[PDB]
Amino acid sequence: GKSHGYRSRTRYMFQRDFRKHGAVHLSTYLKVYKVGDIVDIKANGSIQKGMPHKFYQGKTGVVYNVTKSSVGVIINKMVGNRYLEKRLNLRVEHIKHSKCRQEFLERVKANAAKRAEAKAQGVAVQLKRQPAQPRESRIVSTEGNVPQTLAPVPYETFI
Amino acid sequence: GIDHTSKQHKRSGHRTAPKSDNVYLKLLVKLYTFLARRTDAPFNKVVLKALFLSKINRPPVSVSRIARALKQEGAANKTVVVVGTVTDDARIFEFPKTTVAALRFTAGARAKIVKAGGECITLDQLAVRAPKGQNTLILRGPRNSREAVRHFGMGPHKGKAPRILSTGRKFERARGRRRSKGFKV
Amino acid sequence: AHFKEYQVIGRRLPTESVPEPKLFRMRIFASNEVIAKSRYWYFLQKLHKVKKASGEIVSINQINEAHPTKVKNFGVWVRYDSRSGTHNMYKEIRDVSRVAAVETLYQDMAARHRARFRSIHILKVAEIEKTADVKRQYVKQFLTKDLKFPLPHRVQKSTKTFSYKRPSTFY
Amino acid sequence: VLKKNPLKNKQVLLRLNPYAKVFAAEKLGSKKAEKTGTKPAAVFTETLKHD
Amino acid sequence: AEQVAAERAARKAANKEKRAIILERNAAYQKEYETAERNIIQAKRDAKAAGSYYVEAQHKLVFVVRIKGINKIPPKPRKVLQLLRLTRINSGTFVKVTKATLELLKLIEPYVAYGYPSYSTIRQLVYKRGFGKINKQRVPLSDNAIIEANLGKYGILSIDDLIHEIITVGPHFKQANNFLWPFKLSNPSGGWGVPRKFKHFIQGGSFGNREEFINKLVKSMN
Amino acid sequence: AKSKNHTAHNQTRKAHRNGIKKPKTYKYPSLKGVDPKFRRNHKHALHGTAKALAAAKK
RNA sequence: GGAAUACUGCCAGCUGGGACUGAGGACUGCGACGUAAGUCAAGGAUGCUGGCAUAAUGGUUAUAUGCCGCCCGUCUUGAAA
RNA sequence: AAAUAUGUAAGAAGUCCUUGUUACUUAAUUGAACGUGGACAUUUGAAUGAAGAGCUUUUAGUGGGCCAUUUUUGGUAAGC
Ligand SMILES: [Mg+2]
Ligand SMILES: [Mg+2]
Ligand SMILES: [Mg+2]
Ligand SMILES: [Mg+2]
Ligand SMILES: [Mg+2]
Ligand SMILES: [Mg+2]
Ligand SMILES: [Mg+2]
Ligand SMILES: [Mg+2]
Ligand SMILES: [Mg+2]
Ligand SMILES: [Mg+2]
Ligand SMILES: [Mg+2]
Ligand SMILES: [Mg+2]
Ligand SMILES: [Mg+2]
Ligand SMILES: [Mg+2]
Ligand SMILES: [Mg+2]
Ligand SMILES: [Mg+2]
Ligand SMILES: [Mg+2]
Repeated sequence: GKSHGYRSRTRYMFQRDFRKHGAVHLSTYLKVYKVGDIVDIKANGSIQKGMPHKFYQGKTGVVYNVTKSSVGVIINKMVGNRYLEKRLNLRVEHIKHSKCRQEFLERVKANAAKRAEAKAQGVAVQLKRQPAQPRESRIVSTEGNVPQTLAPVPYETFI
Repeated sequence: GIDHTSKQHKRSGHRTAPKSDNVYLKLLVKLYTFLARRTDAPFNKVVLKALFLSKINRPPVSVSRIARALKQEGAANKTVVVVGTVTDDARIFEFPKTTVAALRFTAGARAKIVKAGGECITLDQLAVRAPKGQNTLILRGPRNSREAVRHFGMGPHKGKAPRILSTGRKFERARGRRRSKGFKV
Repeated sequence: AHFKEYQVIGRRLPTESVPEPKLFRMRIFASNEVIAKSRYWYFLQKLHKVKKASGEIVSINQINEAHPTKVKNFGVWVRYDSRSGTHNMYKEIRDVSRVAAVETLYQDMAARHRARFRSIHILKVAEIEKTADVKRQYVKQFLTKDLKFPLPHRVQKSTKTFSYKRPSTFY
Repeated sequence: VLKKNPLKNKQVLLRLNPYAKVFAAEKLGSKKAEKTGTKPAAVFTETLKHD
Repeated sequence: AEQVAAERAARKAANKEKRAIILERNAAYQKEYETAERNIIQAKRDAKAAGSYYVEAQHKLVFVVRIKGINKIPPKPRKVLQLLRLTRINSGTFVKVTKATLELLKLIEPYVAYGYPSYSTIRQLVYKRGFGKINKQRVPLSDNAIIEANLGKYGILSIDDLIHEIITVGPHFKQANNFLWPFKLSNPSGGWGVPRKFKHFIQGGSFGNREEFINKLVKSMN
Repeated sequence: AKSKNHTAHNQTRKAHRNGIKKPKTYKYPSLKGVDPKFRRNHKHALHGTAKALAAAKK
């Protein structure tokens, strides 16, 4: 018959790494999680307690609860045609801080500093990001760079 | 052909021109559609849309609700406006000297208001007193207090009132409702 | 189509590690400039590590024939793909311009080997400046002294459906 | 009630654009450019004519 | 209160002042257009004289025309066409060129013909098929007061102001381009020039980026 | 008589008819599943805060 | 060395022929030409003329001709079967 | 170790400054959470589009499917 257990099809997913087996380093336990932090979920196969289900591997959530060895995480899951919120109790070995939020935070800090320094001058702040613009005109010299002509090559066997 | 991004020929879904064929109500909506077209005050549009409403969307407003609304700071001399029925409440013992404009007053509500010394007013008298709705206070009754809304969204772990005729022991208090009989909900 | 020859010069995009890249040039036979730039990027991707996103085109210029009313003999070296493999061919074409020579080359390849434009590479085309270096008989027979030939069996095209006398094919 | 095309109907062209009258007056559609006698470099010509 | 002469004369005087403003603006636009084109031509000539190569700036503006019907479209290109407002065959829209819009065009390549529009075809498009979106209604432009009332916040007063904002991709290109209703072109008057539309232009078909030949196609379709 | 066993054909079209709307986010999400020791402290802290604010703006 | 011409493109350059349409129904708007009066091709056709005034146009109907058209209802993935 | 698909983020429910409550926590005004007052507004924080956005009740029919390009299993294969 068919087989859909809890860790079905998780062979390579919960495999450890190459040359990174063994005990986990102490920085994962020394990290501090507060309610509202944005975290990434990646299960550690050597820690069988407090594991996330295979659906949440590679998912990003928000902390809502802090306990002795674990963190409560909220994930939005697509079921049918809408999302439901799911509350996960994960040990901190399967959790790391997300870096997207902190990049946006440092952008906000630099943006506010730029706005504040330009507030005393009024110099058209230009605080929005822009996409990659089409490149402007340029002059390409041939001093030491006289153009070299290329031609297609004939067929050869090469074995 | 057009790659339509929205449904074609769909109605707005909002009730204009109320379903009632009460001729006095039609006169009232004629007056207030004139006022809402030509006075640019948001009060007239709000009360026109309220005049369109159905009965369950016009719950009665009690005189206790009116007194509680008049107890707000700076709202003591405002004209209370109820597009609907005003019922009274014997749970209050003192009532202020307000002016209340409404579609209908019960006998107890009208007696309570005129005994406290205020007055009961129809919406067209409200229109000639405050054409732009000056110094008015619109009150709405509780929509989600009906008996029918108890059953809306019935399901597991909802706490949402089974549709049932008889109540008591042995009417839906067994398997599915306690842990001793299978499971609880 | 009716071909034009273009020089296309392009390069890799400049970086801080290396400003002034090496400016590669090609001669492309193409119907228009859009196709010319597409073929430039195709062949440069065959040759060097670059593509359109990481490179740029600094120049494209049409090259006119220098003497478009002188009769030349061209040698053409071609790479092409058959249904079974890849082959090199040398052909030679008597014509008045390089673009006319490559047009009749593409016609001849499609006629004789069913080779389509996507299957042909022009390795090179070059004027054979001296006779007796012409090595194909089908063009060498036009290089004899005081050449003249008739045109037997002239077929004269009528404008009317009915003719009132038997036609003549004299010429 | 009816969309009259500019680029015909010079009346609606002059209604939309007052500059069209003086554009036609100085004939800016056919504007003669100033002649310049500059010549490309020998490196450009030999690169163009290179085999 | 005669009220048929006094405020009528005042309105006429205000109209003459607005027309004078539009006239001097259009003179300035024409002068800067011709200065830009002569400067580009002369820069190319000077680079050739110096022995260098003038690489002109990449195009900032494309015109995109839907070439395929509405049946049998995959969902991601269908969504991108809807977001570019090409919901009908022979519908056209101007697009500002950035990395984001370039990736959109790469998504919808086999259903559009696009390229770089010139001043003449932009002017003919806006003059002949020029419709503004005023409270979700498609209104023929036909007068400068419409453009005054709907785009006058961002300095745009006339149809040539709108044309200038489109061709020189200005700070309110997004607002002006969204104000313009999508252009409803016909089929081309001389045909498509190919036996078969749905190959790339490079392969002898019709879709993709024909760079400067979009002017010929759009003028035959307009 | 055999039949079709399973397919997900037409299912994403059905979901996308009036489908994949995002959940509503609110200020103050619910506190259920949070540590009961924390909640027990939190109720007393909020009661004391309410008394302090009432005495301040009495 | 000095031109010409091709090709490509632009003109708010000029001009001839053909076809289909004429919605709206006092005025109001934006313009153009004029010092002005006013005029105009400027928010949708008017002017001039002829024949007939009747089965002539037209309608209906039978027929002929060109091209097209399988039997309905039903179950069904699928019906002219 | 790709390509294609896939989670999150791109602000006012944000960021910073100062300091009240608690029976929690700490060696400890240490912290945690929730709080009072102030500052930063239209380039308020990428693009494009929005055709309105959000919410609810109730009920029909349906729950035999088949076909094409590409991915793909059994089978020599099949209009399997
Ligand atoms: Mg792994
Ligand atoms: Mg265990
Ligand atoms: Mg119309
Ligand atoms: Mg024709
Ligand atoms: Mg064809
Ligand atoms: Mg079934
Ligand atoms: Mg089974
Ligand atoms: Mg010409
Ligand atoms: Mg008859
Ligand atoms: Mg007849
Ligand atoms: Mg008849
Ligand atoms: Mg018959
Ligand atoms: Mg017949
Ligand atoms: Mg037949
Ligand atoms: Mg059957
Ligand atoms: Mg159902
Ligand atoms: Mg069912």
